[PDB]
Amino acid sequence: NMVPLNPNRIIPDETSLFLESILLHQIIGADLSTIEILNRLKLDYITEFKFKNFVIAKGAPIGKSIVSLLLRCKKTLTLDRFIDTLLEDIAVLIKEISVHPNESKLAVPFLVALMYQIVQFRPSATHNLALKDCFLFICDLIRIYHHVLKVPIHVEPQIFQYELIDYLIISYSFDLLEGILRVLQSHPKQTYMEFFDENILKSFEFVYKLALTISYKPMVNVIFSAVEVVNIITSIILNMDNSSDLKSLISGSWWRDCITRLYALLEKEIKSGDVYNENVDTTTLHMSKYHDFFGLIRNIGDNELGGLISKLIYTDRLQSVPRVISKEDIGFTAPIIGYKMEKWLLKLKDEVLNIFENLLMIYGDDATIVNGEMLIHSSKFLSREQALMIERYVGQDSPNLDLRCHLIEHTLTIIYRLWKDHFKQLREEQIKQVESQLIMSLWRFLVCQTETVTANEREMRDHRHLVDSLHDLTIKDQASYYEDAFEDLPEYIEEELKMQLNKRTGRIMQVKYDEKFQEMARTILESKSFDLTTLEEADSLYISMGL
Amino acid sequence: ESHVKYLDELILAIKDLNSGSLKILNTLIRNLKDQRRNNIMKNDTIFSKTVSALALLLEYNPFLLVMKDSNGNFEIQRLIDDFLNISVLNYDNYHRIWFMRRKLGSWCKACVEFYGKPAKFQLTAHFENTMNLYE
Repeated sequence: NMVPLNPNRIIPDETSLFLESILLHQIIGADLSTIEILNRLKLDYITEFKFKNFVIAKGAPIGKSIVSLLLRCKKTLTLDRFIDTLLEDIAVLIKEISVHPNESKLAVPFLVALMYQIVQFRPSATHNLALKDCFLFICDLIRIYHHVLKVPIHVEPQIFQYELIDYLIISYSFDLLEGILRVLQSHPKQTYMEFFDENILKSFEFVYKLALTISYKPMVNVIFSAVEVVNIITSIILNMDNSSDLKSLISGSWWRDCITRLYALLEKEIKSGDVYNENVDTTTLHMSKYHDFFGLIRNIGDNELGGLISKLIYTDRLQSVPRVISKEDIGFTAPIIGYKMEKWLLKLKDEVLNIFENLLMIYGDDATIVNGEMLIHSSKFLSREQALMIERYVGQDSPNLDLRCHLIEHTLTIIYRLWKDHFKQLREEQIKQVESQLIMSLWRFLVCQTETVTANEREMRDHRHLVDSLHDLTIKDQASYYEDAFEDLPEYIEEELKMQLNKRTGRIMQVKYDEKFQEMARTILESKSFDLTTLEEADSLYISMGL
Repeated sequence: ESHVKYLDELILAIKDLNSGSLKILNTLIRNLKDQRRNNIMKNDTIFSKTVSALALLLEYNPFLLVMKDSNGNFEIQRLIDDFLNISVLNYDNYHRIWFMRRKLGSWCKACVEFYGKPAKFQLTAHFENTMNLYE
């Protein structure tokens, strides 16, 4: 009966497993113990360094001092104080190499990668004070690298001088902001407010202004990092029960100055056939030969520069300057990377409209941020992607069809909650300015009410055989790999598989939508919270399905 | 038995009293209070058909979750916790809990999307606090 015990409960220490992860730090393609990576970073110019005991000299590797710290800092510091000490010391390193334009900064990318293993190591263990300071020190490093702060849009001809140094460290540092604020998100819903400091939020407002660079070609690894940072802020918002305090800190100017460039994002195009192509900028998400790889969470796809991250440190010689990471020695077999990039930028557009629908939830009442300009742009998104899917993303047989479906249905949720309750911002300006989008967002789900489309088992299976072949091969990958009772079934599981897949590819077809969604576009018209259409216009759409 | 026809007539009456009454709430009460048994538990088929008919039901009834079930909240969470405890009756079955969580994502999530802060907060408090409760 009773639960049993153990003679020799051998628990590895939290900091024990910490040094595990830390010493064997590795980033995809950075083939190494990234601590060793660091061990391949000597800096001649700076022969004097010491913050919390950080001896460094001419042929004295950054990593030699990194291992120095890691080791004796284990017995000195605790879990979170170890974190903080790494953050601040290696941050002083971040700085004094960043403000040392004469040297090259191969340090900061993997230093920041170390910062990430730190950051990730636990949410609860990691402390918001340390996390606070890490972002502030990253902002100081960006100020020290004022020359190479952003990516100004032909001195750049396949030459990875600072492109594989400062710019690579920029992507790394941006992914660091992202994961920093993600572990802040994971910190419990009670103790954010100390993080909520307008120092933090102003510094971020600036870094966002530098990332979503509307006027200079914004590196898409960086774009992803910044939009994810915004998602993390909005999520910690939804979380801190005393959300009034955090919302007081976040200025309405902050809201606007961010969400407007989020509009300029959500309305830059997703075009696989040219994703990795630096052509029509301010629309096609380039991240092509110029610069593509992971960073610190991103599985950007191939991680082309990934193995080059290892190729950044000689891993065969002591290097004062980075080993060349070639910019277009890069990859390319078949655009499944472009397909997954479409899905990736589609999850980026999802994050955008997600925090949009999420602020529409919390700010349900009157809000200077629920202004209905939200209505305009978000409903534009809804109708626009609806059109793209039913017109071009049909037959295209991609996995990204599913994600565009997610986009449209979630912006439907957003504008619908806007419709149902939050007209107190709305006026006839926005009504007629975007009446077409809303009303047809409505009809698109209305006309689905036929239910005579499938009605059976011989047709939608073939429809998916036609277009949904991709996600069909993925449901087969599911039946084969990714779940458990796909063997000797109770005669309900496979049936559920086939109903779900059939309604799924229908949902790719903008037909046979979830009947909840059909109603949740019917009610905006028929429920008179706003009577969009007069009696001389409502029947004009009613005819298009019968009625 | 007596419930195979219950699910069949449930979907039949869902078709019948659809739209151009509302005793659908008594049926939702019955189909919340009519699954905590082991009498035919090994017949996952009938339970699946009845609970998935309930899935399509509340899919046709997000508004039922904005009726504010007397408890300091709406119908959404007094739905989903009874959901959860029927699941912990039937914990192991992988695809059962798979479609079962998907059904909650088509019911409780639909309620939050239909409403605003109120429904969202009601769901958040209970599940974040039950995460903390179990840990």
